[PDB]
Amino acid sequence: SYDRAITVFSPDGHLFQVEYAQEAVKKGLAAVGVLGSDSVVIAVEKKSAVKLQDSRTIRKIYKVDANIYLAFAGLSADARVLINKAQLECQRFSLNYEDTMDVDMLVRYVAGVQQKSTQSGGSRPFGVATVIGGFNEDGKPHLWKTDPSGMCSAWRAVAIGRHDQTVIEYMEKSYKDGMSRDECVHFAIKSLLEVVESGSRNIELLVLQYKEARYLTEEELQKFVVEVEKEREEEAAAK
Amino acid sequence: TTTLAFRFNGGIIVAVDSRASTGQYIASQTVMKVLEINDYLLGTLAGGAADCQYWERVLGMECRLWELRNGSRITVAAASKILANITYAYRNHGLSMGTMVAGWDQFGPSLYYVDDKGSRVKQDLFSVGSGSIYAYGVLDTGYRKDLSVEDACDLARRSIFHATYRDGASGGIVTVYHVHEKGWTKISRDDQTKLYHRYFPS
Amino acid sequence: SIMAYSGGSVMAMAGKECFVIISDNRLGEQLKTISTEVPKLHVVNDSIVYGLTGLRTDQQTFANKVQFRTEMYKLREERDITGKAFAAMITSMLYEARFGPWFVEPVIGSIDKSTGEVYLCATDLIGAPCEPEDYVCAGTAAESLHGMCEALWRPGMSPEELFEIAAQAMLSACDRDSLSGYGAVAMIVTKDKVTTRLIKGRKD
Amino acid sequence: EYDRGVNTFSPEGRIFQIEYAVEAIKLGSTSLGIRTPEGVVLAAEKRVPSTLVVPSSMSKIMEVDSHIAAVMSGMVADARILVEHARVESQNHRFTYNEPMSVESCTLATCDLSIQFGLMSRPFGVSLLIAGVDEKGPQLWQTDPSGTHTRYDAQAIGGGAEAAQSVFTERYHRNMTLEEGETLAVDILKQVMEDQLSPENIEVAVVRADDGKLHMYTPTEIKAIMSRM
Amino acid sequence: SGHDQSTDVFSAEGRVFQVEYAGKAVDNSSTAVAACCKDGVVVAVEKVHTSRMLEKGSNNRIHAVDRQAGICICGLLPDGRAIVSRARQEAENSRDIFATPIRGSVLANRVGEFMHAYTTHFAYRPFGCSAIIASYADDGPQLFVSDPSGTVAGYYGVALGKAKTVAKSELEKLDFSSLTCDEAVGKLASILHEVHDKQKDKLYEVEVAWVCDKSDRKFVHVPADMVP
Amino acid sequence: WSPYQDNGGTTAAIAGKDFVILAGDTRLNGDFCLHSRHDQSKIFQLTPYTYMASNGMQADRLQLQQMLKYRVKWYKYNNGGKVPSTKAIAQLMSTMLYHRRFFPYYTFNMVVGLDEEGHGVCYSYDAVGSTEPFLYGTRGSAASFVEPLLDCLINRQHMTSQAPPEMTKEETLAMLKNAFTGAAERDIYTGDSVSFFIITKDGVQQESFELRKD
Amino acid sequence: MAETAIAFRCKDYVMVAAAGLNAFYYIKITDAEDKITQLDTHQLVACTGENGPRVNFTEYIKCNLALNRMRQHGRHSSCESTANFMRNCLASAIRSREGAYQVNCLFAGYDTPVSEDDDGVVGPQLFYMDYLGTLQAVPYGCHGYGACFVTALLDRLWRPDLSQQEGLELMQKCCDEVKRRVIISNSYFFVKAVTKNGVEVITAVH
Amino acid sequence: ASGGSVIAIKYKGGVLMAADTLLSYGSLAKWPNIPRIRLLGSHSAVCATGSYADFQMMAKQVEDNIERQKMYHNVDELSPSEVFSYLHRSIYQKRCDFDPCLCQMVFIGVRDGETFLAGVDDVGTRWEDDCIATGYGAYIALPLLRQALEKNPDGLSRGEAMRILTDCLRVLFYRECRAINKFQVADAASDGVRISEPFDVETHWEYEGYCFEKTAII
Amino acid sequence: NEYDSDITTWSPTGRLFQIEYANEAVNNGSATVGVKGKNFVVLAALKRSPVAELSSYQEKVFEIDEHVGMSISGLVADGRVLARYLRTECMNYRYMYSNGMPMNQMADMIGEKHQRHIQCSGKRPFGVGLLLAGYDRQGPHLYQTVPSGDVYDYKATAMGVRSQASRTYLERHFEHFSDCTLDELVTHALKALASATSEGIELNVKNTTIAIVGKDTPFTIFEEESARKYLDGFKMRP
Ligand SMILES: O=C(Nc1ccc(F)c(-c2ccn3c(N4CCOCC4)cnc3n2)c1)N1CCCC1
Repeated sequence: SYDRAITVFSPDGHLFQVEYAQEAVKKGLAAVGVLGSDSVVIAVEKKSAVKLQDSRTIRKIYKVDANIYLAFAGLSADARVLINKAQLECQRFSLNYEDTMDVDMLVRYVAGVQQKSTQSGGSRPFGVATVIGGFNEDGKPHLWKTDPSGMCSAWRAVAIGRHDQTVIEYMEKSYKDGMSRDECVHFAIKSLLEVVESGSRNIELLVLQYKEARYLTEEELQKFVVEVEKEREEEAAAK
Repeated sequence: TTTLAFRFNGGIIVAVDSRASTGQYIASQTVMKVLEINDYLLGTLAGGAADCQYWERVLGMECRLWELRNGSRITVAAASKILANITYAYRNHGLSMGTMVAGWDQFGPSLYYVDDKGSRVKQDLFSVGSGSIYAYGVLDTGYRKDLSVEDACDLARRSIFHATYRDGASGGIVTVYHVHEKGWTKISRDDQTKLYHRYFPS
Repeated sequence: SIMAYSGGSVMAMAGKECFVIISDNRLGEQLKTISTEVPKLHVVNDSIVYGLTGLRTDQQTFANKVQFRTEMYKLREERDITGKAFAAMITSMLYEARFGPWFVEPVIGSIDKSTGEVYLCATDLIGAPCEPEDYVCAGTAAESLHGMCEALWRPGMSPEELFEIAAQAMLSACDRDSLSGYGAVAMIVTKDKVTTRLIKGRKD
Repeated sequence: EYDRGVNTFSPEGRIFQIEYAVEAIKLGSTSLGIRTPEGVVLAAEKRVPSTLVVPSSMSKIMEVDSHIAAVMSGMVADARILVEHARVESQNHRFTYNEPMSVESCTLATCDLSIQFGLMSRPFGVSLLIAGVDEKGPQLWQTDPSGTHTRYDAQAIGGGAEAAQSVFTERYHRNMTLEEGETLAVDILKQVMEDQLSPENIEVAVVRADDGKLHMYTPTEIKAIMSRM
Repeated sequence: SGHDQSTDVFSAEGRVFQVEYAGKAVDNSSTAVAACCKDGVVVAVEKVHTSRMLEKGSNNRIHAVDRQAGICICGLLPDGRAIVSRARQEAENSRDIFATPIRGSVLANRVGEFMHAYTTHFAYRPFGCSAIIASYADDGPQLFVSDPSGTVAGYYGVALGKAKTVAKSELEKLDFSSLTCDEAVGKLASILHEVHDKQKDKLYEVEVAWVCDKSDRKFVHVPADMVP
Repeated sequence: WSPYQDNGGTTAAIAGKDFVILAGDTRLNGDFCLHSRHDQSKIFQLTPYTYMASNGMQADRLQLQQMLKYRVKWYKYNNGGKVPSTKAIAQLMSTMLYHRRFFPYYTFNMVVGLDEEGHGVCYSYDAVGSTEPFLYGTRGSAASFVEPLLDCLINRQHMTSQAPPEMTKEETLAMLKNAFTGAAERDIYTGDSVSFFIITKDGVQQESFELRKD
Repeated sequence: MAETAIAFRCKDYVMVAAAGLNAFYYIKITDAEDKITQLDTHQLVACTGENGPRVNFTEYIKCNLALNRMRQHGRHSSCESTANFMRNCLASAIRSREGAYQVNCLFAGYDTPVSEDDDGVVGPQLFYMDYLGTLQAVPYGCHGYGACFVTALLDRLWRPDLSQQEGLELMQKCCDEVKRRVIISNSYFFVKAVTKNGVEVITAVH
Repeated sequence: ASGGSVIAIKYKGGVLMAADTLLSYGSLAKWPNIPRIRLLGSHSAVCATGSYADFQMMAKQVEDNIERQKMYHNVDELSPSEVFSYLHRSIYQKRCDFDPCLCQMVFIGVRDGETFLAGVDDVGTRWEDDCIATGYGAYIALPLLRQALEKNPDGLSRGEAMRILTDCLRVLFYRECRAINKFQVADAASDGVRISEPFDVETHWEYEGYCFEKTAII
Repeated sequence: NEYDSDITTWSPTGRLFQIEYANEAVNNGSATVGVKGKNFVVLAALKRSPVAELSSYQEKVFEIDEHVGMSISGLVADGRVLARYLRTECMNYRYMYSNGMPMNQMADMIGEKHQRHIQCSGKRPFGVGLLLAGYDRQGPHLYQTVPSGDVYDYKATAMGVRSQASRTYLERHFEHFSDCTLDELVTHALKALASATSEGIELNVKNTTIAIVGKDTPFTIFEEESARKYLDGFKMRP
């Protein structure tokens, strides 16, 4: 088979093919993760309500296993392949060890797969950053980010995709450790609103609690977005 | 071989004899038949001493690699599965190995029997080996959940003793362990002829 | 015998511009009867009906494999497969497994929609086609069916006549077989129409 | 570019991809080792991208076995592959020889994976300091992207490796106490690392000669080191 | 620029520049000389020693392929040794499979086919040596030269290397119908001593081998007494 | 045609506090005849401190010996000159025997040597590597004679008498000379000579000793 | 064969019983091992063989079903679909190096409408499956030594229209008839039922 | 096609090996003119009891290995010990492949003083000794050869070693069924191995107890 | 230069540049020296000299079998790859023949193995030089292997940085090495090696390995206590 070296070091020590996979992720739609006391919230931006896209609800936050959900940023196609890989690995893990696989275990697996793509001859990297939330069987909440290099870190709150660094610099100013299900959701939307269009319709967000994954209805959501956009008017008046 | 484990309110007792016998000739009277997989997990070896020793040592390696990778001790469920997956892979390679994985994980004490055919049974009480048929008679009659640790070791030790007295393939030293939240402790190591003169003084 | 395990017999029969294919309804494991409502006939298209005898697993696996091949054909070729091609295809599939065969003995009835000429093909488990003018049969009651079908069958029979002698054959042959019965489903294929009939038989 | 193949020498006799994987390490976070007779100290700037990162998660020091710890510098994702291999080899050694793998043998096994690139497109952009305790005593080894392994008494890899070698030349002697080694390890990281040194900002580990066991220092325990300096 | 980077590519003129360039490696190499007589065949090669401190028999350019056959390598010695190793593999297939000493003409064509293989494919480069195959199997005394291209030719006499031109002038003075292997050892060595640059390559010896009636049709180095 | 042949002979070891005496008879018997009286293949040095004794089939003993010699050589290279402990070689022997459990070496091995603390030790094996450290051991045709005698004279478990002091190197050697003399008399496949190896911290001191030649 | 599994299907539930017995030669390891594995919310399989194959098979089905839900954005597959998936898995195995899975299944399920557009089977489904991969829809069916006893008893007493209560009574008669007549001690039966509402564990009957 | 017995004995300054010149095909004595002893390079000879075909293949494999190594690399020829080591490993590899070399070789050699004599079985059993035999040589000849070595413990002369070989061949002729009275003796001394022109041994058949009248059943 | 990128590209002047470049790896490696006498071969290698009170160790000398060992210069990774190969091949040989691989045969094996790497596109030349030193029936052998696949049977030689100074010293004395004792050989090996040292640094146990092989002496590497017998009482005088 074709095993030419695609990901290779350049004079300055850079892996250009991984830097470019990260350029693909910066272009990708913003996703956001917020860890609370008893909740993980993952909020993603959608490309925006085109009249033609099927009214039937498609979720941009993918379910890897009962416990584990992931948003991604970058190439939709590549991400689908990682998620199908993750989905298989969680089930390969339940087969080989009765236990459900912990979030941190899966994240390392997904990050390993992303690393292999930066060192496999014949393949470009996955052009995908990932935000993986969930609860271990014990009850502890986990929020992780995986970048195309295959390096993964756990966060208290995180952003991927367009203006990730603007959202993270914004988040670390305002983020508080112990947060209620409602405060997390509030914070996640407030954080996404830093970069996403003023619109409420683009944001779609999932609230993980131990054994309870629920997506906010666009009715439930527009209450929070009104409450947040009136608070972003309060912060515009202050400055 | 005789080898029994049981769950009770104080945790898990594991008790074993010490004899390796090729049916007729006693190879050894000093075989350690409880492998100490990690600090919180015990295997028992019955059947093919090689097969059990080898595959419990592999299990111990997978359990340690698990602890390095995931930075948390493996569960008994997962450890018993790892071994049940091996014995199932080798199910028609004529392995001879009846095993019990007993431990204390996040989810309290767990005891599993694991066969050479990939069986993996989770119950509160087992005995395994040629002398099980003997151990079970004593063990089932004296077994309650509410036993003290003292009385649970007594029951176990007597149950192994009664197998060593009657099974030709079973004998030597009656070793007893206790698995509790803090790990396992080797309770006692008593020769089964000394136990005869303890239990039947006349 | 692995072939006699599941039980069931199938028979097909050529008339004038028509054929009758008829299976019993029993599914067994040796002598224990699991179901009395398991006909062994499969409809490829208007013009072709086949039965599978033999080990029920392989009837079901082989029937699936055939349903894959006949649906793929229909898409690629943009036409219904013909009896001859269908039978050739089936010998190819059975002989693909010469060393490790499917325990099935297919009975294929077909009719050319234009010409009205009937094609029967029984096959052994490794694909050897048997393509007679009169009738074919397979399964546990096959020795007893050959006797009935030899006796009752004439050349140029109308569909209705043909049905009667095929039903009487299948039932009489199944009454002398432990492993086949609980009546029969027959299928009378003509150019014009396809009749299907559940036939009252013993409960034995 | 792709004009030069991966397996190509330069006119001065260096394989290019290796010479460029080494330039990738000088970008990476500073790590260092101090072999003392009392034990061996690994320390590591964490270089957390944000305050929001759970600093425990992006661990620069990794347990290879009870008695061997690796600290990485350069591409972290790559190091995880190398340390995964060290762990498998360490445990295969225990399995096969019923004894802890020697630190050198564990370094050699980690460097066995680093030669096989053409299977792997490129070298690992990681340098590893592997510190442990075996019969030979406490030992500190460095792996390179080349597959070379070099025993050191003290070594720093990553960003301020060059500035830290200068401090070792001046300060390191062979009869250090583990306590002085820890003090030195952190004294260097303070001078070298870009951010202001905190108990959470750096990772410290020691394998002590006496028990032969690895201890990862908690932030509490690293504050105790900063307190005596 | 791209016409000559690999041996898988013909130029517009219809030639394979990488094979021409491999040939340049032989023409810049130490001079080898050989003679096919009635008695047998003789190979003499000049070995240019880089250092005064080499052992006698270091960088032997002449290797027994079989009892009856030997390859002298003019060119890159290491490349040459890959051919010798193959020539051997062929010589031992002839004995293993067909129970016969490989014929010279066969061995030569087998060496040429091998060297040619490496001129056809982008992944490989042509060999940097001309093999001189001397044999005395059942087809009589045979001298062949496989060049980097894989082109085999039989010779009465043959010079390769940087003194190819001048060494050939001296081989043309010999009568090949008349001369014996015992004369040739003398004249071939004498030729190599004559054509050698004394100021450029100070340290050198003349490795001679033969396979003749004298040596029992066995391919051996000639003793040191005959060599001058 | 069986790939297996039992070439007879007995090995025995006895550990003391500072040494092991390892012994193995020298007769190599074939099918109904005897091939050699001077076969030394039974005992094989792996390291200065560690020896393997090996019974059953000679050809497999000879392979296994070389397979271990090369695993031990690799260990020296990978572990910077350091020779593996007796304990390491004992686990290696368990592991190597088990890796062949689907066409096993017909070879009843002991690994014998000094441990970490200088104390002698004998690992006896089955066909497929089950072992334990013990202070004596016997494998081979006369193992069933010698093992009960060693149990009796070392462990003394059915004796009311006070246990004799310790058993020196010369007493331990004498006990084995006696045990082999008995085995040679009664086992038809043990005989000719016994090679004794007396492994100590200092070095291996080896002496032959004659048995019934018949 | 030692471990008898019984199932029957009525208007608005499938009832499944399976013997608790796990055995080693002649030694009851336990009288209370649950052979009835829930595959989905409305799907379960009384699987009877040795523990090794029974678990490795059922877990493989359960994990592939769960994987197929993860990839199909939480779409619950029909019972025909998983019955066929299971039989293809059993049938594949009888021509594999591994050998057959020596497990006999009664695969019970309740098909609910999975959307507004679902035109498919509503209600309870029961599938007899041999170890070989023989799949057959049945109103009731049994594996084990007790199979033929209970199959006859059900032929006699089973109606398609029994209450959940008349079903408990009937399942008790079936279990009782295995205990009365089979020499292998099947002293405890796990009984489960699949309704519109999902799997419920029946404790009354054992 | 099967070789019969081979017998070999060390003497002062070499090794004699002897073998009938007969390949049998079961009971049938097919070929009585087969040179069963083969020279291996300059120092060593080998002879096999059992499949001639397996011997022919092994002897070929070995003799190539020896000549190749010597001719390719300017190294000293393999010693007897080393050639025998190669033969042993080769035969054992074949029994590990369940494709055995179904013959018992006897192997002699002499490099300098160093005098090598050894046997190797189908299964890779190997043994050096002062006398080796394979086939019925092991059961018949060995006892006698061993007795001749026990009686002359200093070592046999060539004459004494030849006298005892000849007496063993005589008995093999009487008692091995698949034998002929035509032998060859390899003699490995310093110079190298010579193989004798084939010879017969005088045979006594005229004991008074072998007469028709005594041996009669009735 | 459009011809220096791939191993498979001949220049128009008939040079293989990727081989000439792999040779530069050897010439920038740390100096090792080999001298052979009647019965012995002595490898002497410069290690890296401790900076202040701070030591480095890097395995540059390798035992390969009882009767052979190596001193490498250049890419130490590639030295390890050859070390493993030669060890594996020497074991195989000794397994088969119960005797050490003859040195002429081993020299041919490394040559061959180097050559496999100088012709295929996928592979690259070894960036390491070896000094094989061995003892067999034919006596002591000292080979210098080189990336090009050439193998030089040497009376004495040096390899690595400033080794032209070592080879100059050896050229004055090498004719007298067959007459020398083991202790005179080692003096010569060290005196040669010490010509290769930079500016003012002297040989001593902490910055010099010595390895010996010969008649009845298996290949031994002397470091620290063992080397001091030759190196404590060694000074270099003009
Ligand atoms: O006993 C087992 N289980 C189990 C599973 C696999 C086994 F290989 C063996 C077994 C096998 C040979 N055993 C011996 N042998 C007998 C024959 O005489 C020599 C010595 C001695 N002990 C033995 N135990 C036991 N169980 C009893 C009920 C629960 C499971």
